[PDB]
Amino acid sequence: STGSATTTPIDSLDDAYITPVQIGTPAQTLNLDFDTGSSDLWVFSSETTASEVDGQTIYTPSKSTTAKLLSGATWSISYGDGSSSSGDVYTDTVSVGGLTVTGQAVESAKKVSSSFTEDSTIDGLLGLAFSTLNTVSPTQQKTFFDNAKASLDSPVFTADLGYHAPGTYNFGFIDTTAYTGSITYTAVSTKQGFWEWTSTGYAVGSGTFKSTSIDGIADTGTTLLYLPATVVSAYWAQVSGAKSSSSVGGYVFPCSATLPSFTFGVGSARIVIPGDYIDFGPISTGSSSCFGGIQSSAGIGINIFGDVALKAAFVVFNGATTPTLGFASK
Repeated sequence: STGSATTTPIDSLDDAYITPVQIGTPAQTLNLDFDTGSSDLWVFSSETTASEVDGQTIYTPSKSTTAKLLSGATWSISYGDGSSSSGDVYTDTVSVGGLTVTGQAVESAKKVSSSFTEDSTIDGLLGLAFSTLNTVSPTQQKTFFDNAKASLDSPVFTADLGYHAPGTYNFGFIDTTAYTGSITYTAVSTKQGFWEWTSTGYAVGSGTFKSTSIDGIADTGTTLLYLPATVVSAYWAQVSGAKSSSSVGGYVFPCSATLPSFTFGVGSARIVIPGDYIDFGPISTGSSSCFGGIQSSAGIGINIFGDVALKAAFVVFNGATTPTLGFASK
């Protein structure tokens, strides 16, 4: 089997991407944030504290003839941005782009933190990291991809995120029309539960490539590119007036600037992020200070190849017995 679904930016900055997901019988379609940095499929629901729902579409398990309470199971997750959610668990039929999994754990939110409430466009998350990170207790649950894997034509999914435009998540096949050149595959460590890999270096603009190992994670659920402070300083030094602002929370730059590109290495291959992809717009409405899309990971503990980086590539998440990542230009 295969599936193919379009993923759409939630706003004009590509702050996140939403993908429609069919849950239950008859289908209830919710727009979920596909997140290769976590491993829970959780949704706003009829169980979510009413004051914490503000415009989201909710899953109502009592209206699904295939929903079953997973008795005793609870979940609770905290994300790198400080947001969180928790609740109980149903199993139900979940379909993405024509690919159906029966008995998928659908984690129903009883509580969500303010940032989720405040984002009316995201109805939940669909985790695509390794199932060892799933938070369901006392019986850990499998991701949608893990459940689908055996049925797929090939044990892979691909992320093809758009810049200020829709893109595609495919399951079970590699669309050879969706990228240019060849796909370069690179090793993955699953030891932390992530799609963790080592970039071979970087360049800023037309500058020379610096060969240096950068371990990090391919994370579709993180907006920006978070790299070591040395790398980030080298990038922003090429932008007149750019500075790290403690009060704003990262590098800002004059909105009048033209940003240089940023290249990252995948083996001997190179992925070029155009400068425009690094512009996240005014820090507040009407400001002439703009927020940068490349930020330091120094306070995180891990480097994160988030959407800024991934949207410059066609990315293969290869879930074979030994997982690997593939990157192609597009």
